[PDB]
Amino acid sequence: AVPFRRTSKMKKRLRRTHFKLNVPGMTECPSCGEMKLSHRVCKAC
Amino acid sequence: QKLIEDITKEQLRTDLPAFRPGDTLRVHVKVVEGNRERIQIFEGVVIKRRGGGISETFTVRKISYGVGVERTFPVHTPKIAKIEVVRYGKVRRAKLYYLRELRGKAARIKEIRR
Amino acid sequence: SYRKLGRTSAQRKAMLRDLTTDLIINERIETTETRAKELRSVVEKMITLGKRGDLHARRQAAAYIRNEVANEENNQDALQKLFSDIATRYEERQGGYTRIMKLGPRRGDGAPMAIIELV
Amino acid sequence: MIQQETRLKVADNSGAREVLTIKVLGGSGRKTANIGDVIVCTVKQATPGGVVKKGEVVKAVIVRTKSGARRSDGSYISFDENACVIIRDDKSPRGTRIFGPVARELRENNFMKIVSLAPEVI
Amino acid sequence: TKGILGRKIGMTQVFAENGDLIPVTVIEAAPNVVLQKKTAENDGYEAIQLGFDDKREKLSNKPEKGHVAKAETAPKRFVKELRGVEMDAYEVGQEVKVEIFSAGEIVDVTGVSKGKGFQGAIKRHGQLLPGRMGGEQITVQNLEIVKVDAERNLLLIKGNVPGAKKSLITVKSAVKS
RNA sequence: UAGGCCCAGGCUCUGGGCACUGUCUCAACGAGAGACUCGGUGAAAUUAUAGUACCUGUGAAGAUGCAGGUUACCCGCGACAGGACGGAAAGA
RNA sequence: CGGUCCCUAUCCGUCGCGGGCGCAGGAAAUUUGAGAGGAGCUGUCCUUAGUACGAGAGGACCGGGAUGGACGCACCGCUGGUGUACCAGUUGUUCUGCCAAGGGCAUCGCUGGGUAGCUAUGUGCGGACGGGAUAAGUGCUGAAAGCAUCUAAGCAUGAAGCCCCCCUCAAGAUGAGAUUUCCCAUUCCGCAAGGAAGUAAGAUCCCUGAAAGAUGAUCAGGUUGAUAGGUCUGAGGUGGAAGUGUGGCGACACAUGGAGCUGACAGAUACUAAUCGAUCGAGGACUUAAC
Repeated sequence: AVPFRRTSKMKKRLRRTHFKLNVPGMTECPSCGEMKLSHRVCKAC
Repeated sequence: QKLIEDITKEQLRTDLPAFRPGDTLRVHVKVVEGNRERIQIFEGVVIKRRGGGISETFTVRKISYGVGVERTFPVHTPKIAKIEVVRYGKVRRAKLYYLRELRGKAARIKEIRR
Repeated sequence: SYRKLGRTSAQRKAMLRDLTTDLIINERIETTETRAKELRSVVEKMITLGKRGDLHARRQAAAYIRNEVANEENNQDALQKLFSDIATRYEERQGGYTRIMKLGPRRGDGAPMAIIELV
Repeated sequence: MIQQETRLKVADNSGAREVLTIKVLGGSGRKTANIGDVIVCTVKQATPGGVVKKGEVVKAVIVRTKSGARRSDGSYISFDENACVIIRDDKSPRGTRIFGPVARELRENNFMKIVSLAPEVI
Repeated sequence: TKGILGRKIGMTQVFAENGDLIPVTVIEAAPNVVLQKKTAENDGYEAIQLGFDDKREKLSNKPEKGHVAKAETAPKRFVKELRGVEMDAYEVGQEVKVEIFSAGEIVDVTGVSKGKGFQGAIKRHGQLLPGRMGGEQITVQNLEIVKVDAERNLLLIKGNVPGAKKSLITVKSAVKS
């Protein structure tokens, strides 16, 4: 259970390809123009 | 599950007395051993009444020659001619597993009559 | 089935009792999304008990509601409020006395927050 | 579910009061046995004036078991202890009387000789 | 070869004439309709495509409505296909009711077993690596039909059958025979 | 919370019998902590470079990297413990 | 010259599950099967038959017919197991001002039962019936060697070998297959090549969830709707609630009364929550031949 060798840059970058975030689901508030998460609340919107 | 009830309604029996775990029954089960259709009678104490519907089953316990015997039957079996209740027993429970270890006086305490 | 909410069998019961009493008192509560989702059922069952009004239902409710003060002006218990104020308000509804509105993530731990209120 | 080392009562006049199974006769991998089977037994307690002594290796048939036997009609039957009847060569008993009730499964095997001597077969 | 599609409902019991108790499984099968028949000269093999359990028009898309238009029925939720059947005696748009079978016939039943999730090696391949279990197609052969109810469209099959409740089940005549 | 009994000999040892049991035939379910997903924070041993399949041979020790063949779309997540020229070991 | 062990183990490998792109328009379903894996087992009894055979004693081969066992696959209708938000009894102490009734803690305090789900020790089913080419062998016919000869040429038979029949996976089978149905060929720049923008059929984000599940995934639904909770009515479980009345000096008993209570199960019911929205997604290359 000991790393036999260091990890190259290219393999590290390849492994980090699924490690990213998603754009949120946002809708605009009927009254106002604020943006909130869909199915979330904003009467103050 | 109403569908299953309609499916199975025609086999449900109606000539059945009302009995409770703790009562004494005298079942008339049919024996086809040497063909020669014969009635063998069982008499004992109702121990269990689990089930519900066509799957309802009851257990009867007796003592014969010093050995206690359990016989379990389906409620609606056609292998039963008729059931009559000999005695009514007052019991504080629904499953009577405790008296399968009692003997004699301690067990016959159940003979308390309502 | 039902959620365990990260507690043991007794802490879960205690937190549910506390939240039910708090919602009865304040008419509107802010808590996590899953706590509200689990609180909805118990609070509606107790509203159902209060809608009956007899002594048996009153004692069944009392065996679960906390001993707290609804408002100090009239020296009113939470149980008294349940059996006098809310049961009269919801005399025509058949179920569905609550509604959950989702707010968004908390800053401390990213937990999803929600408001649960009586309709 | 009688297994090796299971201690069973003996219910005939043979003189043995109690036995301990050595092995279960039948199949090749069969580990347990039920009502109506034949096993090899070692007598541990015996009466001093019987036909079988303490310690001999004999054969016996299972008559009663707390584990039940289910029948075709959906019914069941169960008893309070495990009982054996001492047997010899063919399916005949080494005793004149059998005490207690025996199962009706002893009938579908060809054991009528011991069935007829039972005070009541259920 | 003859078959029909339905869905499982549950298990129960049936006391027969001898008085014996027989575990049974209930399959509800409303009229199944032939949606297409593949010919050897056109498809390379011979089969009939069965449709079952129509659904709400919103739940269906336009290609599905078009495919079923020739048989003149509402779109069907489940569609399977049977090989080895007599290519005649079936027509596009006709109905295969639960009466193709009779009491006493021997049948095969195919379904998908209940999922079990990530199970261990001990429970998966009794000690051969651990992994996801269940949720695979299974066939139980030589099952006996107990009773056929035409009005409620029911088949009663002796024994057990793979699958959870209200899942799809195929009932074909026995292959081994 | 808090000792299993009885019959023995030898002064504690060897016994024997009983009771009792998941020790096992043979495991099943349930509870909690970790594992797993999300938000915050955030190390260490190790490390010639590396786009690092398998088989049969060859070969200064045992081939991923030599020859001949056979297989294989690109990138991950969770497991296993097969190789691990991992460490333990120890014979010697 | 064997043993161990210990990560979980970075790396290769093995198992399971996803994301991307490809498969000359864009989609939704149903499939063929190059290829791969699995299956392959036993014990008694009845018969032939007391038969052939065997001085007697003894005693078959083959073929059928039952009944078990082990193993494998499914499932909870039955017998059980568990079932920590179900029902009940009970000890100590403490609390809701008191009585009565209840709550907290003591391994879920302990004890008796038990719904759903998951389960085996429980139940159902399987390993069958057959076909094809053979190896070793046993053979027919026949030359060398005018004969004979398993063989040289030619024809048979032939085994728990093998291939099909049974079960499962399988078109990343880059050789990327087949069938049915739907949408149509829009607007801008760029002569051409080509590139952008709205869309069509269709999906996804998001949300309600479980027959699914580590997470993705899969499946049922999203206000012409029963997806989940609640309510109402039921199913099963426990088992005779509170209050009041009566009998008793009292612990308690009886009646009101199969009563009260009831998590995961069924049917009705839009009462509460699935609002509004946003994103993606074609315009079909060339050659030849038959038309």
